[PDB]
Amino acid sequence: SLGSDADSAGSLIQPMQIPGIIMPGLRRLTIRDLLAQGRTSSNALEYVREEVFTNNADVVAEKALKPESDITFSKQTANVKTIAHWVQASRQVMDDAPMLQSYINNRLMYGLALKEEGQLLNGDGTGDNLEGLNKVATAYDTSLNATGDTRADIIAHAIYQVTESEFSASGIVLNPRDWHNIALLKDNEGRYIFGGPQAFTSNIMWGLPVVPTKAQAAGTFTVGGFDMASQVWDRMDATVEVSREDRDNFVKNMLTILCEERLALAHYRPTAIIKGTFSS
Amino acid sequence: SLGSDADSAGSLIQPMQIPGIIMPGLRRLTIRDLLAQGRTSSNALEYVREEVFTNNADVVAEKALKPESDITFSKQTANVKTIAHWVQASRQVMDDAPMLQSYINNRLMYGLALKEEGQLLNGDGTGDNLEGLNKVATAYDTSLNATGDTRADIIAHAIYQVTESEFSASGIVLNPRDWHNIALLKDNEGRYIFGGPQAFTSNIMWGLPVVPTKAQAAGTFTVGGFDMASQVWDRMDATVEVSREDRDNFVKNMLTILCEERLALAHYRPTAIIKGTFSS
Amino acid sequence: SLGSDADSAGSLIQPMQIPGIIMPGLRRLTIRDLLAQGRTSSNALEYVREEVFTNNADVVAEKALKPESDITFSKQTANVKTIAHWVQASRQVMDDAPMLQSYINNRLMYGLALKEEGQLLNGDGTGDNLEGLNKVATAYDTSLNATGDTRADIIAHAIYQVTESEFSASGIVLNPRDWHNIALLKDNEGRYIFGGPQAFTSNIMWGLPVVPTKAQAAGTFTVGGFDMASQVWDRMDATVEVSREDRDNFVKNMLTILCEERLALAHYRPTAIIKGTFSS
Amino acid sequence: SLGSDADSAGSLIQPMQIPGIIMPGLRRLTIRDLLAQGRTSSNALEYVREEVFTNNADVVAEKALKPESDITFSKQTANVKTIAHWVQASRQVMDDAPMLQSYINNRLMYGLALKEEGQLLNGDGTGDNLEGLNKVATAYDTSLNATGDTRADIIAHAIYQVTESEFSASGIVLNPRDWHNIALLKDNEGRYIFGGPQAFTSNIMWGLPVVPTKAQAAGTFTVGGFDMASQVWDRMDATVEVSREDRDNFVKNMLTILCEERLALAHYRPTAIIKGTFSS
Amino acid sequence: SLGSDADSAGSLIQPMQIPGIIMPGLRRLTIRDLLAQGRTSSNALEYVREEVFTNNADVVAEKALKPESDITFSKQTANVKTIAHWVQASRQVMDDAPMLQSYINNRLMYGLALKEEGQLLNGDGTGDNLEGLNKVATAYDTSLNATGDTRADIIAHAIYQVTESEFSASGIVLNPRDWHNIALLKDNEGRYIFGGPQAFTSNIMWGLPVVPTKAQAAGTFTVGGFDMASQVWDRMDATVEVSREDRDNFVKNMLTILCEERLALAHYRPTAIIKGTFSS
Amino acid sequence: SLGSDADSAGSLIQPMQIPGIIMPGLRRLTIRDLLAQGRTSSNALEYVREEVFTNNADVVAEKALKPESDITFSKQTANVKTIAHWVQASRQVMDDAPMLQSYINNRLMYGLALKEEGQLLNGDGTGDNLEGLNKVATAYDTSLNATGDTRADIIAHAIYQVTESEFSASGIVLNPRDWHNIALLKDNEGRYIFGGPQAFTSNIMWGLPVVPTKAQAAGTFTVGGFDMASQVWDRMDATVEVSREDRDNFVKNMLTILCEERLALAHYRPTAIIKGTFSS
Amino acid sequence: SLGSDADSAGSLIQPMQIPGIIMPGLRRLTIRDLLAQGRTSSNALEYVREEVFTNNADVVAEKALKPESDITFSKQTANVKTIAHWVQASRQVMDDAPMLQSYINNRLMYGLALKEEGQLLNGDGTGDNLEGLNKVATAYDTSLNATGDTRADIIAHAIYQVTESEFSASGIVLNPRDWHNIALLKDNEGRYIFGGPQAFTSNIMWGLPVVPTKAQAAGTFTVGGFDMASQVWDRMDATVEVSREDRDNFVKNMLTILCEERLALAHYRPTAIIKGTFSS
Repeated sequence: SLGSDADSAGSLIQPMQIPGIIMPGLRRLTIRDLLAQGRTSSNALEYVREEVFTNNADVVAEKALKPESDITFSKQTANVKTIAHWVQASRQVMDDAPMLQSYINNRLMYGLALKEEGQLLNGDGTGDNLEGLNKVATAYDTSLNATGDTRADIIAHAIYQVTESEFSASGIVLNPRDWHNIALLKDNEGRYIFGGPQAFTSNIMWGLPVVPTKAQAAGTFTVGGFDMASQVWDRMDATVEVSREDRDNFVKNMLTILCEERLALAHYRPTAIIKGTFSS
Repeated sequence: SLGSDADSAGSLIQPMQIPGIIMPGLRRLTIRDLLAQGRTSSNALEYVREEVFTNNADVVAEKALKPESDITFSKQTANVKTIAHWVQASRQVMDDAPMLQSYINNRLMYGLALKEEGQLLNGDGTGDNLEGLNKVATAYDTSLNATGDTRADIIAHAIYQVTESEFSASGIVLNPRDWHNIALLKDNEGRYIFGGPQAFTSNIMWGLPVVPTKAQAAGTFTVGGFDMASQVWDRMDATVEVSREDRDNFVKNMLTILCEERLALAHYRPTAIIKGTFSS
Repeated sequence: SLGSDADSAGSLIQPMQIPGIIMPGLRRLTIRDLLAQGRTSSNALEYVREEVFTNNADVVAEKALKPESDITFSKQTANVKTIAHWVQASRQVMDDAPMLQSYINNRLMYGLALKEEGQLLNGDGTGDNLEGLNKVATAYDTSLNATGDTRADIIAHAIYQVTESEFSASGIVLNPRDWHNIALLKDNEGRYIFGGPQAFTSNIMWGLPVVPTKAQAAGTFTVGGFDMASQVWDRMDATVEVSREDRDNFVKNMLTILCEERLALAHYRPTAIIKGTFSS
Repeated sequence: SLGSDADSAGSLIQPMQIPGIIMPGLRRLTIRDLLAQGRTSSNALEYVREEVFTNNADVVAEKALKPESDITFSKQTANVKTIAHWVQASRQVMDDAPMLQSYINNRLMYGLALKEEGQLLNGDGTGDNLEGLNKVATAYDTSLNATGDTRADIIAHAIYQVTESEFSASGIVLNPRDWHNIALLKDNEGRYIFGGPQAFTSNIMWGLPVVPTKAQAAGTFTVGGFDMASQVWDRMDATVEVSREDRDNFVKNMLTILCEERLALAHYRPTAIIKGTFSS
Repeated sequence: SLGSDADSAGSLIQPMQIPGIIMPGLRRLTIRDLLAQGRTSSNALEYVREEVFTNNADVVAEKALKPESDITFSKQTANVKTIAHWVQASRQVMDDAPMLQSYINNRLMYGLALKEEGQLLNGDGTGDNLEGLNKVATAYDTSLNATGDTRADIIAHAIYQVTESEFSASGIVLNPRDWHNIALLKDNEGRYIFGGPQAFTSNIMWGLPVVPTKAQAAGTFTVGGFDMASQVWDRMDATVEVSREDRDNFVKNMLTILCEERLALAHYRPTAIIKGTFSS
Repeated sequence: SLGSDADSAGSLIQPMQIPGIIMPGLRRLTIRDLLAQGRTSSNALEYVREEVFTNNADVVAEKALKPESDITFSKQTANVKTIAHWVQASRQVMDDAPMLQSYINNRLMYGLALKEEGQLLNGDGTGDNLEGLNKVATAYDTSLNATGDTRADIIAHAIYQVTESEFSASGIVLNPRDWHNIALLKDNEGRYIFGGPQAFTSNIMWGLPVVPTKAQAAGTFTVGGFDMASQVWDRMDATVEVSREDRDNFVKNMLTILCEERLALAHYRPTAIIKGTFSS
Repeated sequence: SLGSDADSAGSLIQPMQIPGIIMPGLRRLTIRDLLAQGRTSSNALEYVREEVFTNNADVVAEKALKPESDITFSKQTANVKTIAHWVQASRQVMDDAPMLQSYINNRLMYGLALKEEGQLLNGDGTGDNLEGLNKVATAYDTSLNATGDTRADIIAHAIYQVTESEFSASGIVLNPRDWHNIALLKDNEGRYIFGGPQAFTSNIMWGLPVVPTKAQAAGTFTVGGFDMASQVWDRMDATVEVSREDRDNFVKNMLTILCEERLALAHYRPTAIIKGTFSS
């Protein structure tokens, strides 16, 4: 028996080396992928919506006057904004460690997109910040909560609230921590509602997929029909430029690495998104 | 590694653009699909039912006069009512925002059908309105409720009360919220009667399908043999027409978009439908 | 987006009309199907049972006198009865509504077969009534019950009592409502013995099929080896004839629709049928 | 949509009547099929067993007289017996009811076969009777029972006792009642050890088939390696004959119907069968 | 229906008779099939083991002395022993009972193989006895037990101890009685860990198969990597010979039947086998 | 019956021979295959990482001073060490037992790789030892534990702590014993969290695979995204050489078998690995 | 003169032998001969009796309303019984005397016919007995007797009493002794009431036939309209059969000669039959 074991022949086999050094854990991006995408070449977008189906169809006697029914504009603007950050590094460093620039690029790129998510989800609405899902969204109906509901019951309640818009939800966006505490949810007997110790249940709650992003604030939840409520409009892709003469660089032996991007977040159907807060 | 991060290869990929400037949640229609569907070309339907088999068969003494039995009857008329509504729009608005028209169409269409459901289920009966399932239905028998029954037990009792009329139940029409509370029903141990935390149980209770529409008033439940109890008779399919000369219009630079439909709801066997209320 | 809803092109689509108008809940017939069936051309049946094959076969010595045997014991009589009813209808009504006849038939045919079930199960022996399963039945053995048996436990004991006859139980004839309150039977911990809340357990208890007929009195249960214990003898198949001359019909423009049949229920092995009462 | 209801065409369908009048519950014969079967044509069988391989092989000192061994032994005789019974019936009854003839056959037949089971299992062993599994069997070992064993725990111990013989058990012969009460065994949680409410567990305990026969006295159990511990020897298959002239008969307008069979039950290894009592 | 049970035509059918009288339960041989087998034509076997690959490879400073390694050690001898027994029967018996010949063979064969298994497992090591698994085996490590371990927990600890020899375990050899007590192991709630009343769990514990042989002393357990720790060396396959002239045989009309076999049991890696005692 | 006992047909069956004279359980290697591999040809590796992206981007008022950000950096070194051992065997042994050499090689190889794993995981990081996963790793956050968490809960928390780095966990490295004691984890009812007695649960906890290596000291647990947090750099594949003239061999008829290897363990992202202790 | 008396050719003629004994046997009518006779292939008879025919036919003036009439029954059952007896005779005797069997046949039949008459008249109507003429009869009307009138006068009165049934009297059934006396009845002077010895007829009184049977209890008399009011139904004509193997016959050289007959008797009008007692 001549095997690939250590104490056999394994020694004759050389592990394949993977070029270069790798970097901390890279957060997996999401929010963006939940939305509809498309690009533009303008500084802003304009779409138009109707500003109620009154269905009185009913039973009518003979010779009688039948019922009258009815059906029910405003222009909405969505602006493009700019996201970016830059790094200043010495001319020395940069020349002495070649691959350093290559790295700083990949890093600013990511870092940018990271903060990009930030806006798309928790977009303040103040000054320039984008109007993000969580702001636009119609507030959760505290009314639905009932004496003795699990956090899961709420997400459920929320999935419903979306129905009052007349569209179905497409996903649940909880904070990774909250998601965990929900999965390890137990019954009065001490059994796991989602999964006996063997393995964590999948990322599916109430028929919908679950997106656990750190982007989502701890203790805050978002449910909606993303793929049909908002759309991200890219004006300018993420890019990186470098300047030797920026400000007082030439005279300080300094470089400036810049990374920017231009977006626009549109919100067609707000009624299709809901922001809530576990109250415990 | 060649990744999708911005600082890597992400750039090579174009986000997909979602047309439009931000439609609300579109409610899923039902009820109508539970009923038998026919089609007519009259302004009313007439059918005949026995008001009645009076079976007096019994035992008879010798030399005695035997019992007289009888079979019937009454004629029932089902009128064809008309449901519709219209919208008026500026000649200008319509010209300046092209897609606005096709949008208004799809909305009146839906709106119509939405109020249509409204009749079919909770059809008032007043003058011109239709008479709907919930009105025609026979009341739930409070006597079947037993000390300590789960809401589930009730719907069960209900499915039975349909049997007392001698017909098979077809489905259960609960309110989305009520349905939820029923699913998360537990046993004295803490276990889920319908489905452990892994996934919500399917929409099937006591062997019958479960239709959860917001149409069904919160706290109210309807069980019956729909596919055989009532029937919907279509006279004229829902349609959309547009007039630029309608009265004022021409001289006011206005358009009128109209949407109408012609139905008739017939209720053959009311004993086959049941409406009740959970006592909370 | 050119869709199928109202707002779009739905209007162009014509719902298919189901010709005809829809009848109340039709009960599912049984019992009769649990019994052996046969023909006859008499007004009563006479059968013989051992209390007779007198089988004296045995062991015989050499030159010895062999044993004598015989074949026939009790003689039992089962009379043939007559079930029927008629409906008198107008000649005009019958010609003005083509399918009214076809309907009246399936309606009498049914009603007849319905009271037929009635006899077969809860017979009587009184004059013209048939002697049915529940009358012939052997009393349930109260000695089998034990401190703390559930209803189920009883039907179980019952399925056993049928063994003493040395025949296999065939099915369990409970009352629809009892079956229900049996399935929802829980344990000391509160979870459902038959089906949890997922879905109703099938109609199968202790390995045998369960027959729930409203015919079976509430609170009464019948277990037995039906396919072996009794047999239904048909003298005249349920039929329907019509007379335009009956009485003063010819001269009043009336029709008489008659529906009758001639049965006879024989009970060979009563030890094979058990009747009992749930003491709540 | 016309079907087999009483409302549609299920009227044109007349049930098929099963020829002739009925038969009580016919029990399932079993004990026999557990045993080894074979035919003969003799007064009795003789077989030889060791009382005896006397193996004295052992350790031997140097230059000493080695051990003497032997192979045999005793001759065991197993006699053939005769089982039968007859029934006499009047020439009239027989001529008046044509099928009474064939019925008395099927009954004497079954009846014979029934008492056959009787011997095979609980055979007295006295006088002319047969020695049955239960008589020959080695008694259960009370010492195996432990504080708080279930009835199941016992049959388990029983299956082991069969190992002390050095052969594998073949099946478990319990009383229908005892079986039932075992199958419904629960845990301190209220769960069903053999099968949750959905279906009765199959007739298999501790890896062996289970035969529930009324033949087995209530409260008594039999576990053994039937398939090769005992063997049934058939000399004459069950037969039915009829005499018109037996003694009186001709002159008394009588018939004699006889049914006999010839067996022989051999018990090769008794240490292979166990008979015990659930003491509670 | 014309069936082949008792009451119907069953009688026309004659069971087939198996000629001759029959055997006690036959234990199922096992321990042999666990070890590696091989042929030989010697008086004994010799093998060499390290007490050794002394590998000192290491890290070495510059211009420093490399480390010296070596390969080997001890010589181990395994002797070939002889197992057998004979039986003598009369010439007459043997000629008068045909099948006695073959029967006696199969018995001596099995018998031999039985005591063979005996050596393999509990081989004394004394004088002529073989040296078996349980003797060589390294003692269980009492330090692995922990307050409140089930018997199962121990066998687990056991399987691990095998790993401290850097080898995988092959199976678990328990006593049929102990195996039983382990399967019926319960939790603090009263539920069965492997069991659950429906049926006994399979013969698999902690990922390894379980061999339940009576050969294993009650209360003693053996876990190891058999297929790689010891080997059985067959010098002479079990054989049966017969002699008519053996000593004063010819002159006594006697026969002598002999059965012998030649084995050798080698134990390569003892650290791969473990023997323990449940202490309670 | 024709069985395979001794005295039947067992004789026709030839036992399979295990070639050779008596290998112990061969341990399964792992730790290595979890890391990224690549080869080098130097005595050390140098890589550079950010010590820190201090991102201060924020919202800025009109005509107000903007925020200054920075990016770091540190040069990290990783030396390559040497692992090896040797064995010394007699010229005679080696010549008299041909296959001995082959065996010794496969053994040194294995033994080497065994200790190799030892470094990769628990690498002291001290003198000449490698810096192992466990030394580099960031300590488990004791603050995540909550009143009444099971060991399982902890690894769960741990799997989370990896997220704070922004990378996904790759697997869980527990000690074989600890893994066991986790699987047999019970709830407050005594039920098995991972798997009822039927069968052991798969080696998957919280969605991640589980690696049970004896290398991991009992009581210690490691979780991280190995596949890209560290990388193994091979300088010299494990090899085996032989010298006849080493030291004073030639003059002692001795041989020296040497087995060495050259490694280097690089640790890019420590924040992606976590070490902790169960405090029971 | 060739004549047919002894002395001439009378010898040429052989008397015809009456085949069968009814040998003794009086020449008289039988209670049978008086009744109506029929045949049936059944176990019993189901006839109907009239219990009212209101005939208002009359003369009618023209232009005048004519008279209305009306017609109005009871169901009766009459079982078939069996009369028989047998004789055991020597096979030798039966072969040696040929004429002997011929006699025994006729004689056994004659004897049967006597007891037949017995049942037909004094038939108990009880268990196996027939329902005879006397059991049904309406009692004689004492109110018809006149001051001092002969036994004759009474029978005459009875003949009248019949009339009130609407049937004519058919015959008289007296006891032999009684009839003998009634015949020799004289007046106060000596003239015979009947007819002098001149032209004496036979069994004919009051123009009716007379059956003188020892069956008719002394002092009792039966008069009715036999030829129509009641009739005998034969199921099996008197028959003789012989058995050579009857029970222990074959082995004793014996023959068994059986003679049976089976009939039934129905009475359509009791009021047409009258029984009374001579008060003297």
